[PDB]
Amino acid sequence: FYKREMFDPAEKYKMDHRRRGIALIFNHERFFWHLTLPERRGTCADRDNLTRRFSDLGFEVKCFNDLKAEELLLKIHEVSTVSHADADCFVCVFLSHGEGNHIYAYDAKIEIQTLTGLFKGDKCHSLVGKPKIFIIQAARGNQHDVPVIPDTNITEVDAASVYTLPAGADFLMCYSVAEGYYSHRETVNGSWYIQDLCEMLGKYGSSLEFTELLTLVNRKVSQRRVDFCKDPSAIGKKQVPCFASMLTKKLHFFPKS
Amino acid sequence: MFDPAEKYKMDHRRRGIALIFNHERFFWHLTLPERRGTCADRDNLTRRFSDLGFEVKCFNDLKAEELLLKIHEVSTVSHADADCFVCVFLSHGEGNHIYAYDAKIEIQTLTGLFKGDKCHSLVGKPKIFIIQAARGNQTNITEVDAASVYTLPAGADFLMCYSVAEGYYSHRETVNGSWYIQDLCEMLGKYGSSLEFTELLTLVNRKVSQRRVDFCKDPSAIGKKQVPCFASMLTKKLHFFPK
Ligand SMILES: Cc1ncc2cc(N)c(=O)n(C)c2n1
Repeated sequence: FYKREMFDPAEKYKMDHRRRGIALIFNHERFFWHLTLPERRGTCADRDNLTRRFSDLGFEVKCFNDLKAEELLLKIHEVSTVSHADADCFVCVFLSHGEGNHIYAYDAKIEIQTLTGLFKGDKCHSLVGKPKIFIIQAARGNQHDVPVIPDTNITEVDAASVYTLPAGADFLMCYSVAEGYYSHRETVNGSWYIQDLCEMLGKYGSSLEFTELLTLVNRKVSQRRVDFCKDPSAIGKKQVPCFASMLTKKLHFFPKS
Repeated sequence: MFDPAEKYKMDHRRRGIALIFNHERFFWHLTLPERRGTCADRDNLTRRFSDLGFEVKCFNDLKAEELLLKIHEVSTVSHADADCFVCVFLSHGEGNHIYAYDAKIEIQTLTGLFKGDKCHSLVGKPKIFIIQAARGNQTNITEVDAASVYTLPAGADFLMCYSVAEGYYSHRETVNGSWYIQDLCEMLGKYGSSLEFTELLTLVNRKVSQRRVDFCKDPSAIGKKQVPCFASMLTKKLHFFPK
């Protein structure tokens, strides 16, 4: 008895390599004054929450805080050019503000496609046919601060701004919010999306197919309301996340043997 | 209590409506090439969706005004006794637009009609758009079109399914139909009544992405790979078990 090469409706990505793989986290809390972007209080909670959840899933987690665009590009290029032959997959998280096709580093915008492009095909051969998962918590920073240089739990509400695009074969692009909706971040507890993502990872990450888990996150986040007492006008500003999948098989994070 | 395996309730009187807008020819002023093979797609889709219990309504080569009128009429009837709604576009496209016979239409205008406040009877129900649309170029022949349509999501409980993502190429056989539609329909026929729908779509991703582009009859087409994608804002598991 063996499996002939017949089309299998339940085929899974092989997750039995020596290592789960690397999870990069790019955490941005502050920005160069010329960008006129507001601070992102609560993002450190997001970063720490994600670090614990992904590490429990077997990932080697590397966090970088407030990198300049050049440092960011350099660092992610370094990861893309080493061998991932002994890894199951790759995860990259961006926690920042964004606009259109761009995510902000500390000092400048970076095009998402340039970031994901580094892991396409034979640019990164050892990840070909392996899941490449980008998680993006990035929206429009409320620009009611000045173009000059400069502990209550507040919920900040940001309009969706980042195009929720896919990235190539075996890429999964996960977005905190879709166009027409609003992203929420609590200044102490962190972002709604990341909080809910992390809760689901801890509870179900080790058995549930990952896109099914993401769907749970869609439901959880979309069901959140702000206590209407708090101002100003977050009433009716619903958040619905989304994911764009070009995965070709089922993705599980069963505990590694 | 929060249920990790919660399914959309698919036990209504009717599965729901599946609209298909099929575009084979375009007004001369648009200077767009014909889409031979698209009628095979239409028939294939009609069969698979009707087998799933859908009430299928097909429309060929509608002008933009007629198309808008039809989709608005559908958005304004009651879906209270329906499980869900499906809308398929077979045409050329560009950016946020799909072409009708005589003009472009914004996808957001199309999907917006079925959003909560516009179509109260579809609230909390799956709204699935399937889009076979790419850039029209300037015996079974394979036509190859560059991806052109932005692969965007559409709101709560919408699922947006695209034949091709940016940087890849969409293929259509003049007799057999589009690669994407063929593979989707094959999966619908084999697994549509049991498999969770996004899981089925993932199979389609695999099938289409595995079609070889090494040895084309047209040497122009070599290396022009096709990978589809889907953008999900579904909030529950979607099945089409027999009603
Ligand atoms: C890749 C890309 N370039 C430009 C745009 C411009 C847009 N308006 C858009 O919605 N999307 C998704 C885009 N996506």
